[PDB]
Amino acid sequence: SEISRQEFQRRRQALVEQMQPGSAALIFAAPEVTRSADSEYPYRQNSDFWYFTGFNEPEAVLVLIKSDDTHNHSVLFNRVRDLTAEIWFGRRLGQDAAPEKLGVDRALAFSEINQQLYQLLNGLDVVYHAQGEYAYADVIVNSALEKLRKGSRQNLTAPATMIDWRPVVHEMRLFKSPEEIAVLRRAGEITAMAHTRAMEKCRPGMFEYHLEGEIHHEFNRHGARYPSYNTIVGSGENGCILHYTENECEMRDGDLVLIDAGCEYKGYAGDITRTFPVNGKFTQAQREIYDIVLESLETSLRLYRPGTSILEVTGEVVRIMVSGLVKLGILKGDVDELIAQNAHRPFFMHGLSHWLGLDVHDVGVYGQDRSRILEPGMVLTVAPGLYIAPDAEVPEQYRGIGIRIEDDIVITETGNENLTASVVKKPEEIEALMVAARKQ
Amino acid sequence: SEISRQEFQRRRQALVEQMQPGSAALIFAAPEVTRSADSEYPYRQNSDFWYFTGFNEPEAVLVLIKSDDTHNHSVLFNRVRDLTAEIWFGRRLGQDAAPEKLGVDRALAFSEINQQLYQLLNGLDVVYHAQGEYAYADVIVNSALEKLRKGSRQNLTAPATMIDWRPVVHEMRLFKSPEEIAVLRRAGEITAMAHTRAMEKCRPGMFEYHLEGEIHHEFNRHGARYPSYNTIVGSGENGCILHYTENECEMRDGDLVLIDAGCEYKGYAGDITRTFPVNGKFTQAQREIYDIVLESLETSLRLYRPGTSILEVTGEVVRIMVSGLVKLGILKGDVDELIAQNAHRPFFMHGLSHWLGLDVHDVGVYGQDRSRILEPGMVLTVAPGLYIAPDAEVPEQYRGIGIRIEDDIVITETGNENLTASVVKKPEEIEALMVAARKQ
Amino acid sequence: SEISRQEFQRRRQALVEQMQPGSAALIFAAPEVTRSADSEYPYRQNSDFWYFTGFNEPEAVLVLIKSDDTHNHSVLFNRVRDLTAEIWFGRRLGQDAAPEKLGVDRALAFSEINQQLYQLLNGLDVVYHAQGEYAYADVIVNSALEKLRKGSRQNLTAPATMIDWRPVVHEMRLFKSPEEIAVLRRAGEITAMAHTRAMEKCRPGMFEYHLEGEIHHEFNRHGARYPSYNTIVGSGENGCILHYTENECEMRDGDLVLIDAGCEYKGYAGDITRTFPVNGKFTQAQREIYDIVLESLETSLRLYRPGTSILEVTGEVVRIMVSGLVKLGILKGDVDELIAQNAHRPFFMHGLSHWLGLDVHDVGVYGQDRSRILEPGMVLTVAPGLYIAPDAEVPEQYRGIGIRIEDDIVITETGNENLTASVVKKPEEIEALMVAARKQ
Amino acid sequence: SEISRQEFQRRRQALVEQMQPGSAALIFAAPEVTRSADSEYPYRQNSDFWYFTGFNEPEAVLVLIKSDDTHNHSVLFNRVRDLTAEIWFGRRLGQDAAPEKLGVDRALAFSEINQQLYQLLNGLDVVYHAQGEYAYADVIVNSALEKLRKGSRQNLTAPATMIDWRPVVHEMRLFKSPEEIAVLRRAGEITAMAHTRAMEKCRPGMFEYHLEGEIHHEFNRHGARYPSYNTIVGSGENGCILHYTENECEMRDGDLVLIDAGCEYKGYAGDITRTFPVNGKFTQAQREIYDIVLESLETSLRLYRPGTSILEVTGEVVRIMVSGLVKLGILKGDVDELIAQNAHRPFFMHGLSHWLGLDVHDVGVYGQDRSRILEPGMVLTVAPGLYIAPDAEVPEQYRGIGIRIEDDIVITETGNENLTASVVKKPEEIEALMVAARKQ
Ligand SMILES: [Cl-]
Ligand SMILES: [Cl-]
Ligand SMILES: [Cl-]
Ligand SMILES: [Cl-]
Ligand SMILES: [Mn+2]
Ligand SMILES: [Mn+2]
Ligand SMILES: [Mn+2]
Ligand SMILES: [Mn+2]
Ligand SMILES: [Mn+2]
Ligand SMILES: [Mn+2]
Ligand SMILES: [Mn+2]
Ligand SMILES: [Mn+2]
Repeated sequence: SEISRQEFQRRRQALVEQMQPGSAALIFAAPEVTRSADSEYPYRQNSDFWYFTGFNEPEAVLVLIKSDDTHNHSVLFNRVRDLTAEIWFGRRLGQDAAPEKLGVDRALAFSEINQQLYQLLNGLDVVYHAQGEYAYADVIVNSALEKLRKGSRQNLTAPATMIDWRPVVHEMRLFKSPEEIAVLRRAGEITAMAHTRAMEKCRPGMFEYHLEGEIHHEFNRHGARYPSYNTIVGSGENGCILHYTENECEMRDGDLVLIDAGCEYKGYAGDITRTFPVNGKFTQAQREIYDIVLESLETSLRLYRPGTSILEVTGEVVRIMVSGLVKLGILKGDVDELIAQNAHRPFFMHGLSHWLGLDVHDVGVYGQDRSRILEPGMVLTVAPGLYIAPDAEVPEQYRGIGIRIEDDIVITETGNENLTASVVKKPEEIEALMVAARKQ
Repeated sequence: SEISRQEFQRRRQALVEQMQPGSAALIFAAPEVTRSADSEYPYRQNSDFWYFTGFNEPEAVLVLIKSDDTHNHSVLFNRVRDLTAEIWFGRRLGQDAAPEKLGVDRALAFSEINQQLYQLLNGLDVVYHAQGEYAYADVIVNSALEKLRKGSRQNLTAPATMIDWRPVVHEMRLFKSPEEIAVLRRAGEITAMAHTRAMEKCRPGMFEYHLEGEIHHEFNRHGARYPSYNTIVGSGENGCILHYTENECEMRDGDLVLIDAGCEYKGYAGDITRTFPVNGKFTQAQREIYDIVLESLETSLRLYRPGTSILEVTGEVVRIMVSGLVKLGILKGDVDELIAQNAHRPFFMHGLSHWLGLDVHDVGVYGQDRSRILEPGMVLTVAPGLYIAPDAEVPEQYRGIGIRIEDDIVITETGNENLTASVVKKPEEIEALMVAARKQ
Repeated sequence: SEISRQEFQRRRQALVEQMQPGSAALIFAAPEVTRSADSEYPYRQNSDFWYFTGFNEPEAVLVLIKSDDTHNHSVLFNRVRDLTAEIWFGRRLGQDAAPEKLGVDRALAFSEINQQLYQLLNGLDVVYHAQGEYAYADVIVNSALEKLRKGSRQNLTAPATMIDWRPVVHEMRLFKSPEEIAVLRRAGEITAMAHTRAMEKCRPGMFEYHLEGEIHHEFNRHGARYPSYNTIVGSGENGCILHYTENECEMRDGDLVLIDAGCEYKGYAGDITRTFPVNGKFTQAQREIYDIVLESLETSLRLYRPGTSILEVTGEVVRIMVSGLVKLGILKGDVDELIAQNAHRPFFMHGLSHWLGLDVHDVGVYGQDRSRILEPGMVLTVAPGLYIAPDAEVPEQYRGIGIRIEDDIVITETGNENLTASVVKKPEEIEALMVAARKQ
Repeated sequence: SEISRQEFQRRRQALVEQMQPGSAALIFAAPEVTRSADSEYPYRQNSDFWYFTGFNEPEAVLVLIKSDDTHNHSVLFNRVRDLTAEIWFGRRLGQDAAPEKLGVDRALAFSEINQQLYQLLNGLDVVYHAQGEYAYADVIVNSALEKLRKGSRQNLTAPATMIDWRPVVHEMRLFKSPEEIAVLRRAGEITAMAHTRAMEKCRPGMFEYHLEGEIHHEFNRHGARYPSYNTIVGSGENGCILHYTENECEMRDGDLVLIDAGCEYKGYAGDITRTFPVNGKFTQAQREIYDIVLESLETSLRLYRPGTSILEVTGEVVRIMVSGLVKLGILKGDVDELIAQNAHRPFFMHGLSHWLGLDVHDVGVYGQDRSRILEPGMVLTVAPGLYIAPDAEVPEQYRGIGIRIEDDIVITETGNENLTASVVKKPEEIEALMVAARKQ
């Protein structure tokens, strides 16, 4: 599953529909990023630029011009064909091929952007520009507008109104098309396969980074070359560090390992967390905490649907957590009083859910305290966890346990679809999977 | 093999030895780098900062103060301990532990750098600073010097002399210690294991990126988590693109694949290229070009030694290439006349060798046309290649063949040591390796 | 005559009337400007900031908030009272006194602008800001908007629309109130007195700068402390340099001197040019050129009125010039053909008229080729000139003559009012004035 | 008196003498400065650039190249000849005429600086550059050095050492040549004539700014077109504001007026303060404070000589002030105890003396607490004052009196020469001067 030329074109047209007549929208590619000295990180296109183009080159700018309410057209600035540069660094689309390949009306050399952009903006009323997104883009836009402002004797005029297109575009991205959901479904499947592999490979004595290696290899073999975020493999006390990425420790017999990892497939993020015993068998203490986190996730998966909110479901999870922690002696007191005091916060200190899409922490307005009412087409994670610090003032068998269990879901008319249920999470199913692997 | 605290300390002392009395040297950590939105690439420390510290955190500055010819001391600025930040993002060394851990005299919070740096520079004659390396560092240094310049009524004075420490430091890095050579030797071994695995796994129908996945997994399993540069897997015509990293094509029965890949192990780069038949058997045309590139590499490996130069060895390779290309009818004319015309350049358009170390294209002065006389302790690649474009005006059986064969060597008293000879390169040995794998 | 608090308030309200509901307009003071080292030029407030405040301090920002269509208010950020700073550098209005003095609702310390501005912009739909006017202002505004954009978890939101208020404000400034016209009338009178004095003082042997001194002293004695632009005193060949300000030469018996000078009175510019003989008597050649420029000015003064344009009047002047130059043998050919070829351009190479107000080259849209139809309340200069270069291919008696004659006018319902006719310009009247002075 | 081409050349050679072999010094002109919109302040050349050139154009850079210990040469970058630009804005020296006019070896167009500067710096060991002086200059220098650093394959190398030439140059400026002293002597005479005129013109009812007008006219008529700093005319309570420049009040019968004003003559500053009665007659209270300030100045003028310091002379002034203030009942207690408590500070809160030269607050190291030992050739002001605030807790007849009396001196072998004693300061002489004027 992928997103096709015609869908990128539909998206551009949907933005044009929202624009004022006599306007232009400017969407800039990501800069290349140095890793060290003259070496660069693998290129990651800007998510918004990608959303409107599917074009993976730097030094490119998409310009959508809405001349009036019926007439509009698109211009791409992009790197010119250059034999020497291409022999060295890779093929370039160039100007001749771009209109057909991408479905834009005109293509111009990026090297000419300063000579041409002001001409495209001249006489318009509004420019849509994400000011502050990139320094290089602000320089280009500000230079064009200055030329126009100062150019009255050459009959030039600048648009006086500049509108940030991010809010409009991010609201578009918040609601996925069926084709996007298909891509996210495949991302979920690839990511789940990777997590299953990690559980089947894990043995005491392996290092945390070895599971990262298994995961990344599995992503790759399905055509997801890069993770959507840096893989977390936190064993023992490291599982209490939410974004632990050192992944440097030897995994010990008797510890849990928490793996939070997701692929990037056709631009879209998977995002799964599974926690499991390094030696294949939960201890009683580990199982007691695990059961609370799993009940939280299972209840959330039952509840999420159009018309509820992340805030509402979070309230249900908090009750499950406080109730469970009271039963184990980790919290002491009346459950409702403890809930009123947010007594769970030392142990569950992050949000339950975030949007998912072209970014792992995807764009889109959450509302105050994540109260926005859910509607079909929204995609989000569901990620309860409990983290009992090594020095917590709790019964000592619970100290140093960090557990998170996370699935990705899409809100549907009828509830939600779980995109990542193909990797096990019930403790008996985890143990059975690991027992079978450990016998091989 | 690794580099230890005491070696980082020796390096700092060796820099201090070269500094003027009444001076300070400022070495800044790399900034964290955005991948997309709020997600960052995996952190890569600045190579020079790493060289003097082995410290892998951002927001850190090493200050070496040479008060006079006998007295000197070191101050590290680094992130403070912070419970919330560490629960979220990872452990921090902090100030209390840093002096013992890193072997520096004093540690201060990075948040106090603007309040403290000018005090350390006050009254000194010289500041050593890599101006232009990082914007954030230039802002900090310029602000400190401005405070001092403008502070005469507070009895402050700025050093009037600013010296770029890069030339001195880069000359230090050019000559490896035995411990560095041991780390590079292990990097070479890990990288060679990865290339052997790729040859044993490659089959027609696999995608280029699948070999990247095999390679990266092999790096990981030996504790080299990240490549030293973006892996190149160029099959067929893609092998004629020198830094081809799209790695997107299905590898065809009858094509060669060129793999240029290297690990990063304890900061140091491996860098190997091997080219081999996708189907396990060189065609006659492929073998004819391969033999020329291999003779070039084998001759270079015989020649490299103290007292010669990259330029001198390149001359020998050019003769081998022109002679071989004349024999095949790719070039026509008198060999010496063709050499005088640089007639090989359409087919071999890059350098034979680059320095290798903490960067894959390592630091250090090459001399005009890479004429610097080689001495023991220098580490470099040896990478002849021939690239016959699909539209080259040559006998048609050679079109679209790209071959490079690259090893990493250290110059020794007695010649060179080849760090990467544990992956095969003779064509009969490649074929035998692949035949054995293909039967499994 | 001056502009009063109540008029500044009316102007602010007139801007608020044009603003969208749920918006804020930000108008920033001018920075102080270094002359050399720690010394600054005399402060000149930004004309737009002045227009809305009459406040002559730096480090001040006017914020007009239109909460909805009935409710609006104003906030000034300005320097705090500070005993030491005021003992040294001058009194400050401060926060307590500002609301009453300036007629604004609230005043806050400029030192708190970054802590407070984002709070004023939070939740608004539109911000009016002159982007690119001042770097320091762009930094403040961009920082506030970034805080709001990144502050969703603190329930902050940024206005997505930014509108340049310059076009609206500059159209306001283009049409003067009766009180503004009264101030400009006084500026015209002061400037005319200064030009009369210069004619009465001028003698062969004085330096050009001596007339500048007379002019500036006369401005000062009427309470116009500063010129509106750098005074031009171009004698002989220097009169052919349009903005000649060196004013360094000894004025010679037999040369003309061209003086272009204007005062700044309560912020508003006068702008007069007079050309006259250094020795009190025009030569025949000087009179011949002078008569053409004077006819051009006199005809323009008859013509300017509502419903014509600068372009239309310029056409009449060009005909007068070409006709006159043909009669003298400076141009050769058919008058209408010469007009069609713009044959006057080597001798009259600037515009006839510019707007006049808080800036000498005042703000406001001219239309293509200065074709905008004139309406009552517009104020403009009328400044024909002829400049015959020392090396011009013309009869030799005309070489090195530069003549410009310029008056300031206001367009009225009934034609125009000449604000600067109190300094003579008819050649016989100039000669009589100078003869009378020279006898004293 | 002026500074000539040969002296500017001597200064350049004296700097070259101090430079390391294999170096270049870069000295940049001042930017032009906006006053409002498209109008600029009158140009003021950078004092250091002026010191080495006497060249009054922007867009100019002096490059002094010391190739080795015997060979050196100079290159000027400056604006090209341009007929249109010169017709509009003034004559330009250009490249052809500059070598002879200024005494430099070569001149190049400023528009070519980026194409040429790196070529001049290539292969040098040291660049002398005033980093942070001007943004535009730092951009040019940093760009050149970056080209060289990155240009090893083009055989380019950057100087690794950058030295601020300000300390060396400012120490040169601190010691005046006889020709400089002659120019400062004329500046002192012009400034004194202006102050005498102000005393002779002052009448109750005139505004403070009227005396500014008289002063500026007198500067002008002697060929000092511009003041060296903004003129202070503080009458009554305004005399207690040290840099009062509003100059807006009507001067009252019974008040003093304090005038601090100085011309700029051939680049050099005069700087005189005189305080005198608006009505020509000191009151008893005014005379009592005046006598203390005058004794302070007269004693300082007796004492200043080689081998003392500003700090030492200040101690003598403090004793005079405390003793005088005790006698009047403004201070109460034991004189030596009061001196130990710095009890004079509420009334004398500034320094006695500053260096004088191309800047009014001239360059040069003062030493801690202005303790540097004076030597012949140093030029400085001597400016005691007493300022009794309107709300001071002192006998009420002294409230609101601000008095400063300031002369300019040069340290000689034999003591000092007073450059400004031609304007009176003894109270009986002030009164006699004003009585004579008031009778006319
Ligand atoms: Cl391009
Ligand atoms: Cl910190
Ligand atoms: Cl403030
Ligand atoms: Cl130029
Ligand atoms: Mn996750
Ligand atoms: Mn997540
Ligand atoms: Mn390689
Ligand atoms: Mn290489
Ligand atoms: Mn004018
Ligand atoms: Mn004008
Ligand atoms: Mn003074
Ligand atoms: Mn002074």
